[PDB]
Amino acid sequence: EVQLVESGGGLVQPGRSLKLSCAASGFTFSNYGMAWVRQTPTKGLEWIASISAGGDKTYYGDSVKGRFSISRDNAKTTHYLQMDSLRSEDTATYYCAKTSRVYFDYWGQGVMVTVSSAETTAPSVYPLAPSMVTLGCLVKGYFPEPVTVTWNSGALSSGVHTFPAVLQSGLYTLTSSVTVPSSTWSSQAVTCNVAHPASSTKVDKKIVP
Amino acid sequence: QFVLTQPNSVSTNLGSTVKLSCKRSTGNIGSNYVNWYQQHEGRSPTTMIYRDDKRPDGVPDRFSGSIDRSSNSALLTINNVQTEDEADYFCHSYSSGIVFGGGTKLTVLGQPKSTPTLTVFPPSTEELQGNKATLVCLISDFYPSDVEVAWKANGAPISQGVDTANPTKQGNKYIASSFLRLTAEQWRSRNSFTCQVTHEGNTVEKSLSP
Amino acid sequence: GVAMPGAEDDVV
Repeated sequence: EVQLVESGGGLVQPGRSLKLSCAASGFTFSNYGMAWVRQTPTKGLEWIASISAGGDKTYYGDSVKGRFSISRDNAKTTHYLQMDSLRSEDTATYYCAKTSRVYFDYWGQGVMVTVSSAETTAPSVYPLAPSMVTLGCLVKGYFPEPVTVTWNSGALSSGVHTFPAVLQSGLYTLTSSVTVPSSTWSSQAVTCNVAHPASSTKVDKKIVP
Repeated sequence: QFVLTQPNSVSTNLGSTVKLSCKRSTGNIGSNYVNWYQQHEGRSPTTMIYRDDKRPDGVPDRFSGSIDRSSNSALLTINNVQTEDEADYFCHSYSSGIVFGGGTKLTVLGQPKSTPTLTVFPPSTEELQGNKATLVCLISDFYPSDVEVAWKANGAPISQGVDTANPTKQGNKYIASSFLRLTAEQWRSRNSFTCQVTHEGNTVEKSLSP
Repeated sequence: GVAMPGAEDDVV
């Protein structure tokens, strides 16, 4: 089962460097090339670079004028994108993608890179309290995306809606909700768990009646 | 070395056939393979078609690829289109470099209309302690996806302080949210705010009161 | 067909 797991994204200042990793498994790593491709709403998918199955041949796309370089460590079965001299316009979701001669057969999960001299801002989290009952968590004023929200550490999975954020005065706000039987709310604690990876912050808020 | 041009969007109807095109600017479309990737909201791309017209096992047989040399275009045809096919579709080819089209967003109408459910929440005591107040309106379980969201204070339309998110698909239907930014005093001042949502000409509303 | 750039040494 092909797995391509990316790490290393987050918020970085202009002019600074970042190195993304793509840990591969579930296929013979050394039999296939690997590529990096980035995505934005305005510029779509842009190929950045590819490296051959034996790690000895590299190919760069013209979207970045050599500032990014691609490498691999076949013993750790991991690919890397070293991103130097970063610019505001490099903000994007970065994917690694496995090749099979003529097409990209599998893609990694993507990681967000935000290049900004604005500070990381952690959210303020507020509890929303009101037969089924809907409870919520207001995640106010964070930057950059993303945040993750779970309910009872993921033990409440059905009934959950995490709503797309709005962006205002440079900060994101979203809400997440969960619907439970009212008997659950009156006899069991319900807590939302908010994580903002780019500020390394984690907040729990118990929803009290 | 070339560009691949795709329409921005196509809107079609449940059960229809729909063709998504991918036109090569210079050089023959047939001179190297074209591939197609589906990307759902918030997710990674997956292969629909590779090597012009080959289908991974697991991709429904209602997807097919072809190459139309007279228009120098590759075509992804989806027969009997389904609402689960709503996605962005990217074409891909190569020569001396690797090229993606800009992506086509596919919208599928014709599932049974689903009127939205509203949930509203007042500001939390913790937020008011900081003198601020955010009124939350959550809009869910609706199809198709356009909504008009309006807020009232005392029955009069209020515009300032409102932020509404674009709807997104989660599961089989769409969700959206809207926020009314107030000061603690603006919330305590009036005795009613209303989130009003209009969807396919039907209007649902709920109110909040200190 | 010819391989894409970087993919020419892929085993299949």
